[PDB]
Amino acid sequence: SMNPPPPETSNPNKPKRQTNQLQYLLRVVLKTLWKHQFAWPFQQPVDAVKLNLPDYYKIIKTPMDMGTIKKRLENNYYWNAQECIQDFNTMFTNCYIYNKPGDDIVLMAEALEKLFLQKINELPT
Ligand code: NA
Ligand code: NA
Ligand code: NA
Repeated sequence: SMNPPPPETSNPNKPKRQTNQLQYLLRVVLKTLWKHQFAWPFQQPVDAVKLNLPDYYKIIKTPMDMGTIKKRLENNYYWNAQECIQDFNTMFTNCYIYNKPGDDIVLMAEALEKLFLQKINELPT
């Protein structure tokens, strides 16, 4: 019923680098979604306490959010684009698992995911 600690956004042992693809993921993908009108619920870890959702972290064991993603990218936490794309996918999957089809938050996620897939289509090959 507490929130869990947030996902780590830096690790002193994990190697860093910034690929052209990782730059694109921060400067195009993350930024386009971050600025979207529906972005706020996804801009930080789900606060199950403030939202009064005591079963959220009983159901969702791999939480992820764009604030974590953004910090990870800003910190060169990822080694490759696939790691970061996986975190976006996890973020969307979590929302669909926990919520019902037709919920406002699911419609918001579906909107962001459509934009995400469109921008990943232009990831530098
Ligand atoms: Na570039
Ligand atoms: Na996805
Ligand atoms: Na569900």
